Amino acid sequence: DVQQKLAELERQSGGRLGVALINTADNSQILYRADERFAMCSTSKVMAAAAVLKKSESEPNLLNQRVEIKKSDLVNYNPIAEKHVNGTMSLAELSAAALQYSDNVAMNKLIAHVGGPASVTAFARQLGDETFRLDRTQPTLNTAIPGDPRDTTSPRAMAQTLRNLTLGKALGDSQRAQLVTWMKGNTTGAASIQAGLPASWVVGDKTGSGGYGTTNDIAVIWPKDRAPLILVTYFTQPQPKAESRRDVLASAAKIVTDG
Repeated sequence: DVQQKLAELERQSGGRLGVALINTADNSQILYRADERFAMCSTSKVMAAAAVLKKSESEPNLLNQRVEIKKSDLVNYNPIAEKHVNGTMSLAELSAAALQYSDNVAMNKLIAHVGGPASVTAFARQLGDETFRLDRTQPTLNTAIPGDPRDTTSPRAMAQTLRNLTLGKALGDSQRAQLVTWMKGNTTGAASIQAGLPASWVVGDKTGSGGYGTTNDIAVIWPKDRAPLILVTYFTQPQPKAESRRDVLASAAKIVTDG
C-alpha cells in the first residue's frame, strides 16, 4: 500500500520521485526509485561538511582555521557569506552556514579546503559509498539536467551514508555530535520532510533545490519514543523552469511514516 501511495503521489506531481527510508527499529527499508540517480543539489553539503569534520579528527584546531571571504567568492546565494566580505570566517562557521542556511560560498570553501569535488567524492568512497559523485562547485552543481549524471546519487546510497554519518561510526563521537547539532539547527527545512511529520518529532535535515524544479531533502528523524529513522526524498520535474515542490517531499514523508 505504501508503494501504491508513492506511485500515486509521483503521478499527481508530474515528476520523478525517489524515496529511501531506513527504520532503525527493525532494520527495514521503504524504497521507491531508490537506485535511480538524482541531482543532489545542496543536499551534498552534508558530505562536504562531513569531509571537513573527518579531516579535523587528525587536525585538532582545524575548525577554528580562518578563511578569507572576498567579493570574488560570491556566487548565486550567499545569505551568510555576504555579511563577512573582506573578513574571515572559521571552518566551523562555514560548516554551520552551509548546513543551516544553504550558503553556497560556504559550500565552496568546504570543497576547496579538502581538495575539491574529487576529494569529497573520494571521502564518500572511503566510507563505502560507491554511488555518490560530486563533480562541480557552486553554483553550477545544481543544474539538474535530466540524464546528466554529474553531482548525483541514489536515494538508497544517500540514506545509507546519512545513517553512517549521523547514527553510525563514520565520524568520531565529537564530530558526529557536531554534525547532528548542525543539522538539527537547520533553518531551511520546515516545508519539506518536517512538514509531513508530527510536530513533536525531532529532525535534522538538509534541503536542496535546483534546475528542473528539483526539490530535495535528507533527514535524520527521532520520532517520539521510537528508534530513529533516516529519510531521503528526492524530486525532479520535466520542465527546465519548473517551480519548487516542497509539498511533494512532505507528502512522501507522511506516506512512509504513517502508522
